Amino acid sequence: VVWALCFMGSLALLALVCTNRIQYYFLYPHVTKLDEVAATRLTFPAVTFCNLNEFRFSRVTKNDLYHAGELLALLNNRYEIPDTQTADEKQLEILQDKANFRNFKPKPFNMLEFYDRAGHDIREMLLSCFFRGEQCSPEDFKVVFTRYGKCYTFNAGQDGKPRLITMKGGTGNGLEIMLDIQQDEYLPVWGETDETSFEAGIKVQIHSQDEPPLIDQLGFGVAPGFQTFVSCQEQRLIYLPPPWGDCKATTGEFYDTYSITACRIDCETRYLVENCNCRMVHMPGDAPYCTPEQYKECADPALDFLVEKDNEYCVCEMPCNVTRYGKELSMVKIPSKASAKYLAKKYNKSEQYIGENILVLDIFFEALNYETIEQKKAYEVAGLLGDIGGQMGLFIGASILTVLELFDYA
Amino acid sequence: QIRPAFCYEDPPFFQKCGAFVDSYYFNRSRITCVHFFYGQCDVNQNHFTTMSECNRVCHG
Amino acid sequence: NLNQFRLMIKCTNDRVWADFVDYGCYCVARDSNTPVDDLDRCCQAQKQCYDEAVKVHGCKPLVMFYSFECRYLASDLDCSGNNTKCRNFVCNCDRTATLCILTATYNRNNHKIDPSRC
Ligand SMILES: N=C(N)NC(=O)c1nc(Cl)c(N)nc1N
Ligand SMILES: N=C(N)NC(=O)c1nc(Cl)c(N)nc1N
Ligand SMILES: N=C(N)NC(=O)c1nc(Cl)c(N)nc1N
Ligand SMILES: *[C@@H]1O[C@H](CO)[C@@H](O)[C@H](O)[C@H]1NC(C)=O
Ligand SMILES: *[C@@H]1O[C@H](CO)[C@@H](O)[C@H](O)[C@H]1NC(C)=O
Ligand SMILES: [Cl-]
Ligand code: NA
Ligand code: NA
Ligand code: NA
Repeated sequence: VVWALCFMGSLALLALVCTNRIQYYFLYPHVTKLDEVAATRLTFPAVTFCNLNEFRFSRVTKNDLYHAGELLALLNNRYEIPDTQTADEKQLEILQDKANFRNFKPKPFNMLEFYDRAGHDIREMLLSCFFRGEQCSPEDFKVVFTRYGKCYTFNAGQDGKPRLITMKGGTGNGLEIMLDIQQDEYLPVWGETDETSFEAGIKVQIHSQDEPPLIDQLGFGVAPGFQTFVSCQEQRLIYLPPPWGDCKATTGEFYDTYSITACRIDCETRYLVENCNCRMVHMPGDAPYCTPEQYKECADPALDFLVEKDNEYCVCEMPCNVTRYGKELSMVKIPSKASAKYLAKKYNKSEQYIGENILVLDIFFEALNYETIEQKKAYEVAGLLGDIGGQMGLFIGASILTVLELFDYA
Repeated sequence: QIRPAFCYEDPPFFQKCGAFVDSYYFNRSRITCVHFFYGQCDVNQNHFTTMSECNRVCHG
Repeated sequence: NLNQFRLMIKCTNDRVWADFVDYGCYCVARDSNTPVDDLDRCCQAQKQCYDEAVKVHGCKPLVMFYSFECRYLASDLDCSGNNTKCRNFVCNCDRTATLCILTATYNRNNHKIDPSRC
């Protein structure tokens, strides 16, 4: 009888091991698997850029200045050129005249229309553009409005345009653009607002076509007076949805592929509508566009707060698919002394102008292979069963046969 | 005191102690309840199986 | 602005914002001379608060944004996170008024009434 005690004494211990394995399975654990994937091709990403200056000086009209002057620190709250004028001679004269509102009658005004008309024009900025040996043009850039205003996306892959592709590492197989940032067109800076900057240049974001830019937060800078090389590495991150993980596949609201940025732009929009009863002109939805006074009084502070300071309003669920681009930047000078005169003549500018306004930007991949990092289910059904039946043989000597035998017996 | 004090606690975002499931927590910045994925780390009680429940108990 | 006020109220009160929107004389942020009761007296000191905000500090309490933290205790409702006098001041006008609302009692018959009474 000592045996039947020992047999069910080994059976008890088997039950414990088995419930452990079952409890583990119902945690739905995951592990992370790293891999390097060699490729014959890569989809070239989308490339969004913005001039750091939001409004062309030569495009600001009396009416513009009337509605938006205070926003841009060109006017005080009395609609007057402030005596804190940190301006040269000619520009003050132009602005004084433009600010003469005596017997002026205000016409309708809209910030979106104002960005669209006054913002820098890709057709003037783009001195040249090449992708993989092929010449590209302003028609290859899609307009996208952002917090910086009127911006441009290369290779947006929208409106049925196919996504461009790279097939080798290195500079020849990417994008090269020459731009004129047009500093003579920069708005005089007479104060500090969210729409003005102390800086000259562009902001750039390299991103998947399935995600909108968030260029004020996640871009990188590029300076005039240099050729900048940006050597990229693609990394693909894959997460599991529930019950294994907490990644979110799609959103059934403003954007139809889910990404952190889509999430943040949704939140920001809901937050502005909720707190200001208006949206900024780059945000999606139906709500009215904030007036310049609303930008100044409510929308700029609310968005600044939400980004910088709020800790709970927006907390975005991780997306199941994330494409990320590691980047190595470096710079050389443009123009050389030997090329300044040539560039000056070619674009009808002085050499000083070329030196202050021209930049070249090269974006390309180091190598074609991309890295993948993936959450894998760590203990599926097949693994649970084969583990249970392996513990049988360890505790009892039980088997798939030994088990079928006890149905013949019973 | 209009809503319980646990309503103001952060839910355990991204923390896994088991299976992830749809849940709802009170967001003290929106002042309303919001969907999230709960992974069984019972760190506090700011998590509900349904939106209405969360809105009933914590909305006020 | 009134979106923040409305949220401050929700932070501390289950009474739907509608019931305050046109109630009495002053609710919400409307002018008059004689308040109908205690609740309407809250709005009064609130309207009185905006009017000082405007005239002394140059705030635009009906347009401007401010932030606030909703806490467990209505009393603990916090305005200290604001980074300017105006945002500080107007946040406090709204904090004062939402607390006052908690003291005062609400007569549905003083809600959306005839203009003659004020
Ligand atoms: N001219 C100013 N007053 N600027 C700021 O106040 C400010 N700027 C920046 Cl960039 C910031 N992150 N927070 C701020 N409060
Ligand atoms: N990002 C921010 N937090 N900015 C400010 O706080 C701020 N900025 C500017 Cl530019 C300004 N004129 N006043 C401010 N209070
Ligand atoms: N711990 C493990 N690695 N188990 C298995 O690999 C496994 N075993 C068995 Cl017996 C099976 N049928 N399927 C499996 N996936
Ligand atoms: C999501 O990941 C899968 C697996 O790698 C991939 O096939 C798919 O293209 C990804 N989704 C997107 C939108 O890229
Ligand atoms: C170039 O020089 C200035 C630039 O505006 C202009 O006045 C002039 O007409 C231009 N000439 C040509 C040939 O483009
Ligand atoms: Cl955000
Ligand atoms: Na284990
Ligand atoms: Na700024
Ligand atoms: Na708040």
